[PDB]
Amino acid sequence: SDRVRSITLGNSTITTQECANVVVAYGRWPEYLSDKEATAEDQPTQPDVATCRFYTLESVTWEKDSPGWWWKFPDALKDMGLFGQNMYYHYLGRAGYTIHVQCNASKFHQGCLLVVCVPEAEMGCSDVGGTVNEHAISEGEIAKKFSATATNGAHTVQSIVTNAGMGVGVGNLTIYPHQWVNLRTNNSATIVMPYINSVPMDNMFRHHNFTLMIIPFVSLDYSSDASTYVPITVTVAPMCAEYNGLRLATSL
Amino acid sequence: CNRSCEVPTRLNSASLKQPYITQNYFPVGTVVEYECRPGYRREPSLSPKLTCLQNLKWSTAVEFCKKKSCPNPGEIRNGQIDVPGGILFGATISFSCNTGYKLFGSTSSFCLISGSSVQWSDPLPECREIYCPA
Amino acid sequence: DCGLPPDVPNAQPALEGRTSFPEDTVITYKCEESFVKIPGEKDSVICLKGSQWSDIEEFCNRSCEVPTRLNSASLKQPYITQNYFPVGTVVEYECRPGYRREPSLSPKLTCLQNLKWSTAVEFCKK
Amino acid sequence: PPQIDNGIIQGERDHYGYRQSVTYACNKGFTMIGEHSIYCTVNNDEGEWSGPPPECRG
Repeated sequence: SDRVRSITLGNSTITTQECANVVVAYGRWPEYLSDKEATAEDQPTQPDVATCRFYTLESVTWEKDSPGWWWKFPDALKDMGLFGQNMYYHYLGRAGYTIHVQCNASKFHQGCLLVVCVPEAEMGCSDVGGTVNEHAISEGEIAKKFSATATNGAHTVQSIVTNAGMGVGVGNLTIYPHQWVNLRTNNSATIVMPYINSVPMDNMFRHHNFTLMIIPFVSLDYSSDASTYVPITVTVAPMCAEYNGLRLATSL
Repeated sequence: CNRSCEVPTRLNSASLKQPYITQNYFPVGTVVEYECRPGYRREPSLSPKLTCLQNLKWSTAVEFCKKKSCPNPGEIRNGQIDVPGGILFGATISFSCNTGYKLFGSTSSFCLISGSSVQWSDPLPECREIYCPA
Repeated sequence: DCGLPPDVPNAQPALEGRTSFPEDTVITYKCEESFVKIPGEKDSVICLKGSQWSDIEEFCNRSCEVPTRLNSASLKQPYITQNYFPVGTVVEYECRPGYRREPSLSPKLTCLQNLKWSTAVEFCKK
Repeated sequence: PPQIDNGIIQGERDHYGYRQSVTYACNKGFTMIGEHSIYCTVNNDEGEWSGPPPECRG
């Protein structure tokens, strides 16, 4: 059957026995930068095992009324071993990603999650005259939570889930690389994002290349005596990662 | 009469240890030692000492005492925590509730020194749903 | 005279060696082991007219032990004077002399559901 | 087997022989600290429990 899928990067393996498929974002696989497309002149670093491997973020708890969570993903991996260190010591860095969202339940639970990878998901403030903080849009490995109602806070994001913090229709988020975790069908989704930008490399501190959103469209439901705890794990493996512009380390 | 550096400049992160804190004679080659002020803790890889150099100035300052940080502020159900400048010693955070919820409790909190450490001044408030009239 | 005071779950009354209590006697209950009294609640009964005790409701509940002593950090006020730590209680530490904060680490401990404090990290370093 | 404050023995039996076990359980609202069960050791023709029963703390 094609419901089984193994993904091996570096010293890390993920098996899944209820794979939907693999979404390769725009039909393009991560690739290293070529000479016809490069602009930075020094020789790049390509660790390629030390950095291109699965990293697991902190889980989130799917409750019966969760609006959803997001991560700004070039960020969010800055404590992940040598990937984080190479982000710290270089001015430019570049990587694609394998995102794997894991959420298992029983055959008696019902729920549907949309897992989207939104490039340049620039967000708006709750005060429509104000601007956001970095803490408002990202928290590293910690997930940023959407809201079920309009938020009122200066320097915070408008995180009511129906607008996705982006001023759009949430139901249109399927234009981006996405999968659905249907509990009656799935327990894992996986998207393979290449590097997407208007430049060949960028600073991995300054620019959030993409946001991973996990939004429950159909709420988490189960009848009593069943497990009330359903977690959601995200596993991210950088891919074809390279770095340029080595100097002393940034101190956030 | 002979030479010396000025009294070491005041640091927000660290204070001179005894006996240097009472001294005013610091000829070339004098090494003083600091200890962390409340709100800060030692960065062990860095030296907490300054040397009086030959040009009558103290050596370069490094962050041998770094800010003591408060715990994770956590989360408010149906509300939000505004953290505008970090959660280190002296920081401020503020609380609000989403549309349709009313805040009960403190509207802000500060990272202040608490005995041996730093702690949040006030606990997380609560966001209570509102009712329309009948 | 009233007879034996009412049974209270997870609490024991101080009878002081007698079994018949004159009117207006006030008997206090103390929570049993692994239980903490709930602030703002009655812990005592009184023998009313007609040889009848006043009603009392359960006033004891759960908590973690006093947080263990750390050489690197001490509990901040008001936690340092407290002994009631029900599940979900978060205390905060500050560095003892000789130590300074490791800013990337939290100086807070949470009382978990198994009545133990969360894992200790070196939030105060030498 | 010894009884414990704020806990019970689960289905206590009349007689416990070599390597037989006694399982403890704390009452509602009490937290178990220690071994969930203890068992009968036997040496020099004398029985003895493997160790102290657990604590049930409030």
